[PDB]
Amino acid sequence: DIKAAVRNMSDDLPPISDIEAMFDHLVSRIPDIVELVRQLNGRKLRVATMCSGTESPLLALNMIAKAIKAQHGLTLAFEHVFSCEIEPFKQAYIERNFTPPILFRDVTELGKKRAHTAYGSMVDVPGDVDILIAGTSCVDYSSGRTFRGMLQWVKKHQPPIVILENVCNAPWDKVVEYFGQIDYDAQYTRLDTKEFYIPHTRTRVYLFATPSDLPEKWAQTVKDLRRPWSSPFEAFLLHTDDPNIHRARLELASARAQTSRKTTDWNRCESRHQRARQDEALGLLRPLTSWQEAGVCKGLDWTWNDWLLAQTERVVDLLEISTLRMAKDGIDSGFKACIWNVSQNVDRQTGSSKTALAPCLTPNMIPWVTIRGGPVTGREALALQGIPVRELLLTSENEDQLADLAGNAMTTTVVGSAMIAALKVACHKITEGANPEKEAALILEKEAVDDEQVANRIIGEDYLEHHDLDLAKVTKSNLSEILDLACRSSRHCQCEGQSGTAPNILECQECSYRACKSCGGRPEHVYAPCANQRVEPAEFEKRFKGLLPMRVRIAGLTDQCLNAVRKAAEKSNKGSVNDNDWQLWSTALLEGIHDAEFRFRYLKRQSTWTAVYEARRAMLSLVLRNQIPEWRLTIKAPASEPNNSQLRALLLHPVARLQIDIAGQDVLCGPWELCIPSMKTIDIEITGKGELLPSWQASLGLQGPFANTTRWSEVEISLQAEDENTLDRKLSGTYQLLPRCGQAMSSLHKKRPDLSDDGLPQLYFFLDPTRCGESREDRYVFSTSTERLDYGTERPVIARLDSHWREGNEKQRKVKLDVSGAWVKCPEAHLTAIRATFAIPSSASAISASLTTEGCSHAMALLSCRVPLDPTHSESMWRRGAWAEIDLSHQGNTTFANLAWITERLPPLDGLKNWAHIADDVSEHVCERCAPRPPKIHWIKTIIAFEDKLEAGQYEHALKHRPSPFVVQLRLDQDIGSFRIGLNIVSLAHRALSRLPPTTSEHKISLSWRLTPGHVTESPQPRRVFILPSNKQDPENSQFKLPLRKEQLRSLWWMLEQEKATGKTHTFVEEEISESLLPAVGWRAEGKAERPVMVRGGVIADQVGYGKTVISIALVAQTLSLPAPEPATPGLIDLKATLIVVPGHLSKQWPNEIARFTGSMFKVIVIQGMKDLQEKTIAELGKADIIVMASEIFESDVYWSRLEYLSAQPREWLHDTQGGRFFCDRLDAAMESLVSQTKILKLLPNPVLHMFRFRRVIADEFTYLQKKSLAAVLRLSSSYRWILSGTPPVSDFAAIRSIATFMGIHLGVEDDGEGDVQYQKARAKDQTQAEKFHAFREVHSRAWHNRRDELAQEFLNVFVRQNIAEIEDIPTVEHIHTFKLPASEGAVYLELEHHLQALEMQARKETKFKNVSQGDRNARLEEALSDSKTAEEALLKRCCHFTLDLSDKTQDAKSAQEACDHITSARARQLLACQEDLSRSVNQAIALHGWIKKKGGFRQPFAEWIAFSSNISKHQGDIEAARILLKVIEKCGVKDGNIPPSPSDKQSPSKMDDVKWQLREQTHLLRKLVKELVARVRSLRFFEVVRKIQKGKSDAQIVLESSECGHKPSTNPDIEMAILSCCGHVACHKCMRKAAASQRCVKSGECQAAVRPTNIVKVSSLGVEGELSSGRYGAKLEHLVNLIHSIPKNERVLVFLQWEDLAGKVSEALSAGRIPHVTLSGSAKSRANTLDRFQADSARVLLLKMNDSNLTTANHAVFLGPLFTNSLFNYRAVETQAIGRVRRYGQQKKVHIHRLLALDTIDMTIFNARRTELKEKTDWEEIPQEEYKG
DNA sequence: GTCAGCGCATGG
DNA sequence: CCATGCGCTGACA
Ligand SMILES: [Zn+2]
Ligand SMILES: [Zn+2]
Ligand SMILES: [Zn+2]
Ligand SMILES: [Zn+2]
Ligand SMILES: [Zn+2]
Repeated sequence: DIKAAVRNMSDDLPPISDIEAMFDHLVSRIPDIVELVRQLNGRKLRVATMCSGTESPLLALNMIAKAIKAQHGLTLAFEHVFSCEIEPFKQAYIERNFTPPILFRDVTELGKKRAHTAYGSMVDVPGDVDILIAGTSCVDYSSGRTFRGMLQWVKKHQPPIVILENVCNAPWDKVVEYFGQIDYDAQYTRLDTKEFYIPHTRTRVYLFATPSDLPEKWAQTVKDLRRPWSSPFEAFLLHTDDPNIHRARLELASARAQTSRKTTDWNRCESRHQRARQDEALGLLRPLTSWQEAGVCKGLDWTWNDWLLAQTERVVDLLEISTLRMAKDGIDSGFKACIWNVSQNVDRQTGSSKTALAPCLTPNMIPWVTIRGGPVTGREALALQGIPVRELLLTSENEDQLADLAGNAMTTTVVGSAMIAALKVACHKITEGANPEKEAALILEKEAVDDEQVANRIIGEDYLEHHDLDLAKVTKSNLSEILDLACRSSRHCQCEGQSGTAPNILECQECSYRACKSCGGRPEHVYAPCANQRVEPAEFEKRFKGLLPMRVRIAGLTDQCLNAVRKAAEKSNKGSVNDNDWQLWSTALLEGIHDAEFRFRYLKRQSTWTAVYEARRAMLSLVLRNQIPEWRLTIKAPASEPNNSQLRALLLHPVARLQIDIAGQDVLCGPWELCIPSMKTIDIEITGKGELLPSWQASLGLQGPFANTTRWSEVEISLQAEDENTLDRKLSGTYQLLPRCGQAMSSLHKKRPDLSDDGLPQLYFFLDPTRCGESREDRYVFSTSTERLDYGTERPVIARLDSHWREGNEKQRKVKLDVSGAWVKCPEAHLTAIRATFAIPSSASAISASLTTEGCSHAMALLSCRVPLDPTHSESMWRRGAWAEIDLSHQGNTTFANLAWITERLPPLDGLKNWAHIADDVSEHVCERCAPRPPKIHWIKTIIAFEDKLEAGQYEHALKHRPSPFVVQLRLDQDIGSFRIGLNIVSLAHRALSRLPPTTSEHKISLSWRLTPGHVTESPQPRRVFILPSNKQDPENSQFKLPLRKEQLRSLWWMLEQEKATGKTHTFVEEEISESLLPAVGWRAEGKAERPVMVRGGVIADQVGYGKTVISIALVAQTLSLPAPEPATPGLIDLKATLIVVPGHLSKQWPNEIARFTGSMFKVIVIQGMKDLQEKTIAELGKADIIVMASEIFESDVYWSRLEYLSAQPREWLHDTQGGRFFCDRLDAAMESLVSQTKILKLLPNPVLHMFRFRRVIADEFTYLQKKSLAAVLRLSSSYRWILSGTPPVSDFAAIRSIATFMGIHLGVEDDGEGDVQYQKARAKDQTQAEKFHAFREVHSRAWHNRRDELAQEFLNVFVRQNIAEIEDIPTVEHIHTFKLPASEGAVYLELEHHLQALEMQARKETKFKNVSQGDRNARLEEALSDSKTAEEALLKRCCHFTLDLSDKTQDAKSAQEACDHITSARARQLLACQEDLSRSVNQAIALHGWIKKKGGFRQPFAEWIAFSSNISKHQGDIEAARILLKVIEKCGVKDGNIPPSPSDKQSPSKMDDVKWQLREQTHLLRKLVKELVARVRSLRFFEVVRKIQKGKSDAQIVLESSECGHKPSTNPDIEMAILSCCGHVACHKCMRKAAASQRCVKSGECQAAVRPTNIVKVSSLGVEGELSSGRYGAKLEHLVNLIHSIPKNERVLVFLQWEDLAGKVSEALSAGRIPHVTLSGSAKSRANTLDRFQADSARVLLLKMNDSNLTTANHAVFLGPLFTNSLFNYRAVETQAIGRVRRYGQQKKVHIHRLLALDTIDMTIFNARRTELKEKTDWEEIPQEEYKG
């Protein structure tokens, strides 16, 4: 009875979903376990772990300790000796959740005497252990090196018990052998997780081994501790709106929107999908997702569509086949709870034989909760492994990393059972300490000193105000006002969650159901825009918590009252009650209500606000509906009650309700009424009327007996009148079916309006199924509610039909209706509310005065709250007589949940919100307790990072012993519960202080602190855009150059100001914040350490300007005679020279720039190439007034070698080619060396730049610097520091911290969690293992990062200026010439587009293929993209001109409709080529088959494929494609059977099994070829029909008449026509949107084309030939011709193209015009001569490339099509490059730019999308728009 | 280097 | 004869 118990839910067992309760039951079953605590004598059981992952043995042991203490009143202490883990994220997960004394890195070296920890400590191994658990990497065989290390340890120290857990199919017999070699008896069993309390079906193998019949006893006892599951998996899941689930959903949306979709090959599994759909008589419809080839999918409203857009076609079609498989059984997924693990094949897919189970959730899993509509989040995957997730602590781990932890863990119930049995069996082999008294003395003194220490942390309470006392307040405005605000603040779309709002809500006309616009298309209600005004849910949260009492109490209820209610309901005409049900019901209700003090728990925004009040034996909930809000009372069944007991069934639904007086100002005022438990059954008459519709199964596509099943549109219900008197609400009437309004089996009906029932809410009739029941259990229902309900919540119901009744075509039947639970009212029942004070700091900063230095050991008080509790039913949380900590890292979430009724009433505590604290601290201080110094990194050699073992040991130790910044304490003294909260400020201050780097600026560090109240999370957020202030409205100053340029002067002024720094002792103030937050209250306390720094520099970045160099040399020649510093450092030589560092090709242009403006104003010592520093000399190099350098000099290895010689390092040292972190650390040590050397010590032969201090350093580009010389330029030292640039790197925080580092400012520090993942990986490529661990151990919040970005933005406002091309100082305007492609021309674009859709191709593949025929066929299939790759690139050219190939000079179309003939001929030839390929392969297969048959006796792929293909009556796709295929196969000689005689082709290239495998693969190829053929014939039909209709003759009438529907312009409609793009058929637009809404074509028999609504193309859209003229050229080119002919003659033009294939076509096009042009290309160097030829009227309308100066001579610019790029950054770069080419400067005339675009084409699309994204992501600014006239 | 298509085994 | 296994290799960035 034990193997059949885990089949389905055991009803005779109680339900049990709490882990601790599971372990209580377990420890109960085995009482022999006390004997173990008896064997040990106060000794602590010593436990070791190896690769457990989630440390589940530790949780199991802890819970067993609690259970055994509660059960027997004894103490069994355990001691986690050490652990082992090798993945850094798993290590950090351990270290946060469990804090083990030792955490080793690799197990291989456990045999040794010393081993490394996850920090790097190098501690020695512990030694003797009383039990060892391992798994998931310790059986490494299937080399297995880790198993050997574990065995070495087990041999060295002999542990009495060893337990292993791993996958079922592993070499277990080898393990038993090896243990036998090491003198260990062993045994192993397979244990199912669903067999220890948990509804997860997962089978594993455990092994027990002990030093040498014990394993056999262990096996038997473990198998005896088996208890099946009794709760469905849904008791372990979280709610779908819970903050963590919703955070996952928002991350999906954010990742998708932040950012293509190339098709994967899955033909071999597509064959299995097809055979499944065909074998089980499913349809070829995709009901759950409407997924499509070369496109997107769109699911139902509630289904996490951003997850479905991220999976492949195999997974999505598995979801389809699974929903179709359940629908064949009568079950509608989406309304029944089940999980699917679709990660595997379709044939080996048993999602769960019983719905309550969850299949094995494997490490690589694609899980799917049917109800939720989305995946199983990592936390839920953990909670199904027996891990209590209420206080899990996770930081920044991917869903696949969490899935890995969860998949490889071991279930706590199974490990608990195995360890219980081990300890009970081997209980004697564990030694005993047998010295208990001493141990007891020690442990008692330990708890005593701890209790003292906790009693003294919080120091203060003197400035506490202790001013107020407050509870039971009801700030009451008006009940109708509250209902109105509620209705507008609630949830309108599923994607909103608890706190979000969405734009464009729609509301259905009947069954008003709200959804946004992005969601809400798959189920298509009759929608309309919503007339609601969105109000924030936080605002309403405030007002709604104001109205409510924080505790309530029900009184006036006693036996005689219930007796009166019963006797009155029986006096009235209602249900009689069975005596026993009444007994149980009354007893339970009274024992629940008595002494009930309901306390407030939480609100929930869920399309209807709800307040939850919880007591010890009942829950009380205030549902706040639109109409008729009420309180609902629910009585809890005893926990020790079976699943199928009667009592549990009686107490399922609320037994008392309280409907509020809407006019009443009171929130708890109306009368109460009770739900007597009376079961009544009555007869009824259902009748179907009206037109009849296709049923649910038929509309899904199923093709068994479910094909063409019909259901009525309206049912009419007629009751006996006396039953309408008995019942409270009248049910008779007619209910019209609403098929487009989604529900269980599309069964929603709606009562038609009647008399005298107008004021009442609307009543619906639909099928409401249970979450885990069976199909025969379900039944239609009468209710006024229709929303989706959570788990454990029930919907109010008027009545319930039979389970038999399902919609059908039967005329009328008589069924039994179940009315039950009559609502009767008693006036006695009453609801009522219920010196509690609280203290806050009086004034902020009086605290900060009250603190000292060295106060880290104490926590200044922030709050204290006294409240009258009561002795009986007061929880264990309040320690009696003495304070008790909370230990919030493990119990904060569950503690603050029970303190909600107290906290929610508290005022915000916002007095202390501004930075206020002491200042002027010592530069050199490390608390060494709040901030221990991280160890130093050593380098081995190929370069490996090291850790100082002593430093790492001290760092780890001190890091463990840090004070937590928040403290929560509770105590209970004489039935008054007081609790206080403390904030250790000085800790935060010392941490923020320690992070800041040491410097010498003679500026002092100040300190600050503040506490921010009521904060919320900021998780899914778009990146910031950093905007740069320009050099404008700043004074101009005059200056020996020949000219002065005006706007160049305004920037010279700003440079001078930044240089001189009048007054201004400080320019910046480096900030560094260290945060702490208490989440449950919403408090974020942060301490700041800041000091100011004075830096006399600037950053200028002008994309386009008249000049960048003239202003710099102007600055130099200006400041030529001034003493720059007052302080000079004695180590470094000083020079008056100014140094410039330029990428190198411009080092020639710079001195010729300075030559013209200032002639011999001073000396120049320009150098180029490394061998220029050798010829110079410091005195000659001195007395210069400028220096020019080449950034490449820092690449010359001789430079580094000379620097070494001068620094006196080891000669080989400081040598590396890569120049990374190793090189930078090394060069910094050498920098200290070189300064210390040059301290001592006349002219010298070879100088090096780093040895002397400059006056002024300038960097010419700063972004060419290739990271080997970036170090060299950062270490260079001087008095002033400037940057020059064309474009500044300002994309993120790191880019700007680089500018700051060059400046000399510690703008921030990196945490390695701020950037994107791509930058994060490159950072990681050099991180030590200990660093990858420390990155997961600690994280920071989002507000931390936001503040850092704000600091960087301020840095940008202070230092960086971008002078940009000027509006209205250079007049500019943009014109847009959008046109329409004429008929015959647009037809070819349409054909190419849909042909590339059908043949699922988007890009040419650069990778070559090993098989030769494979690459041959691949090229034959790629021929379609003739011009180039990237189908979009081909479409753009087809917008530009009509031609099949632009690189072939054979066929040229002298006009349109001739290119159409070219294209028809080409596609016909390609079709023939594909048929011939098909025939060749079929012959090859006939050969294989005959060759097997000749040697084999003789399921079979090829025979079945031939049989099925030879039948014209069965085919997916066209019937014409099947005609063609059958003609080939008849020509191949098949007469429905294979033929022994072949076609004489080479037979069997070619032991039998292998060639059979070859024949199978050939069959797969054949299927692929038939599919491609179908695509081809469909596309050809579409194009021929388009051309035919477009011609517009009687030929057009021939086809437009021949429609599939039967509506034709011929009888007498003049209505409308439309054709499909997927096929070529045409019926009638109205009679087509209907079939397209059902994923079907109009002719469901002939074509199976997978229609979507995007495939419909109106006939009128196509056009009519002979309308426009495109004689011989493309429309784009002709309009370009008109455009150039339009503008004046004197103006010079400029054209930009993207594709070179179009250069010839445009040149020819314009030569057809009278315009003379100039093309730069064709010459590698005379291109510059062309720009000289452009500068005599020799040229106009010069053409050039999009991606290749100052072509200012022309003002116009013309853009043909939009630039097509993969990234937005590159797009904006190239667009501004081109526009700046004409918009530089020196412009006399106003600039015009023209952009020709093709309407309803891809270029329209790229233009629209890029324009939209430029506004958000960039803060790029638009050009004016004016309509151009010439 | 990484990930999804692809596959019958295996114990009772 | 059923219920349940949980990775690997080869194509690709
Ligand atoms: Zn939505
Ligand atoms: Zn609707
Ligand atoms: Zn400190
Ligand atoms: Zn029609
Ligand atoms: Zn069709």
